[PDB]
Amino acid sequence: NNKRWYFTREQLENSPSRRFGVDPDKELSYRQQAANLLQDMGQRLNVSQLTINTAIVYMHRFYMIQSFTRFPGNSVAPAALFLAAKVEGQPKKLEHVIKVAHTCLHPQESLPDTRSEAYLQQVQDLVILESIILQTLGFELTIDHPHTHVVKCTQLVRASKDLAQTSYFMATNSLHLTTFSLQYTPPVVACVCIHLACKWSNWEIPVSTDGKHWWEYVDATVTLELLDELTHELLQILEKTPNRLKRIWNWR
Amino acid sequence: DSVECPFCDEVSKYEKLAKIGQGTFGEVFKARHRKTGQKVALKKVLMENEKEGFPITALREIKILQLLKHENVVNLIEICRTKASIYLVFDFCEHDLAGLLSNVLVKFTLSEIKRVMQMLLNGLYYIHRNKILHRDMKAANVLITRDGVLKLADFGLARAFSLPNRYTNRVVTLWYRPPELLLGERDYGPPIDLWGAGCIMAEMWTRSPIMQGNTEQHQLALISQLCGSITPEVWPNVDNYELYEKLELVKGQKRKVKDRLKAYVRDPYALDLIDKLLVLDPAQRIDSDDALNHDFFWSDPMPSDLKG
Ligand SMILES: CN(C)C(=O)c1cc2cnc(N[C@H]3CC[C@H](N)CC3)nc2n1C1CCCC1
Repeated sequence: NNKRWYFTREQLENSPSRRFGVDPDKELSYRQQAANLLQDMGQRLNVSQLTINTAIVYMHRFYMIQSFTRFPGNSVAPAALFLAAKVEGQPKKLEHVIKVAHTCLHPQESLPDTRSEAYLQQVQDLVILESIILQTLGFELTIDHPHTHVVKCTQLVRASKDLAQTSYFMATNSLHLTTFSLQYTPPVVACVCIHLACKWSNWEIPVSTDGKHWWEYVDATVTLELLDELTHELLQILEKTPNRLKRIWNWR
Repeated sequence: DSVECPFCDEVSKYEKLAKIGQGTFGEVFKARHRKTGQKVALKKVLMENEKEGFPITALREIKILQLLKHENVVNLIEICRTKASIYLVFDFCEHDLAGLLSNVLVKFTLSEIKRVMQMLLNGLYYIHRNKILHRDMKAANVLITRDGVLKLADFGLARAFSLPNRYTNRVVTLWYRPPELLLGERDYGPPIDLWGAGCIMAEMWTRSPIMQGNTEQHQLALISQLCGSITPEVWPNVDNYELYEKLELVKGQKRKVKDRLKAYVRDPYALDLIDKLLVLDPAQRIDSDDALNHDFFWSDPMPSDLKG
């Protein structure tokens, strides 16, 4: 179904992590930690933002089936990034992913010998974990990201380079900070990303000649009652993240 | 270790019946669903020397077979696990093109041959419009169901293409390989599969491949002995090729396309379409859209459903 990897607010409440004792707020912190580890490793492994975003969407869907208690975020993410890299045309070598994932999680520890018994186990553990990720996702590996719909929508509102970059910023951080990717379609999230970016930059797209708003031309199911509702949820958790809003704040 | 797996049922849900794949083309099984009896085909994802976890090529094949849902392309039901090893679950098409051609008991009428090439060109058109190259066009990869529906199969060597590309040159079997690949072209596209489509169309009347080369030089010589020598007047700007100065090939050949295939092919429109399919120049080779509009599929006898 097209309703397989999309959930309701009651579905997300009864997540598999909830059934093992993880609080609703404790689980969002676990997802945010994994995305930061995926971005940290991805920035070190020199993969595109698309690859990282695919591994994050894998992680978001992976814990809709599995629990954070049985699978820690520090273990699944290096295996999810290794899988997303191979799928997204930027394959990273297995011994390279473990190299970067080590100094990311253990900056002080030294990497064990490549011929040691412990190193050969985590090499097996990542492959085992990648196989479980594939099995968990049902081998559904194609991911649609809001970045494809943001560029297609900022072009037709004649937004400047600045506002289009801010809408792109809202997209990367919606995958880091919210479960929007588990409830709303990429065309809907892209509308939420552009709406908050416009509210942030005091940019106001006027109504077209047909009395139609700009979001109707992207997705008919998008309403202003929904846009303000989701841009409010995204903005709250953005206000909680340190140094995140400083990157898009106008100091002039 | 006994993991929760809702969206990946165990391959034990099917009951194996007989092997349909030996040696090079992996190990394939004809299977039967243990409840509905639906006939399927299972292919174990081979884990030979995969020091990089799950094979990147198995990822590419699975991703392609999930995008391509068409009446003339094989259907990926699902991907199953074991009690880790991975199986590909296909719908079972009983017959293949090569098996029917090499069987003297099987006979094709001109009307049925029109239907086979129309389903193959429609399948190639669908996969080309979906930005997918097959890169393994041959008679053994073309299957026909017991209902008479032709299916394109074996998308392992298949890759996506976009619009200076750097693609893989060691693709397609030697007997079905286009002249671009033999000359070492790494920027190729859809017409490489349409070249193999012409080698299949002629194979319908000859019951055997037409250019059975042994080496890469012997294949390029066989191509020139049938489709004329590789001339810059026939192939505008064939000059830039690395192997164009190092070819060592025949130079005074003239297109034996319609002459040598004249005995087996009786229809005038069929020979005219084969001539345009086996064109030396990729930019002048007929494509999937024009070939389906060719007068071969619109003159008597018209295409008919398959029964023999
Ligand atoms: C990559 N794979 C596994 C496929 O694309 C695929 C899906 C198939 C669905 N049904 C069949 N059935 C017959 C097997 C025996 C043959 N003589 C006639 C066809 N083969 C399929 N194949 C392969 C395996 C054999 C070569 C075609």
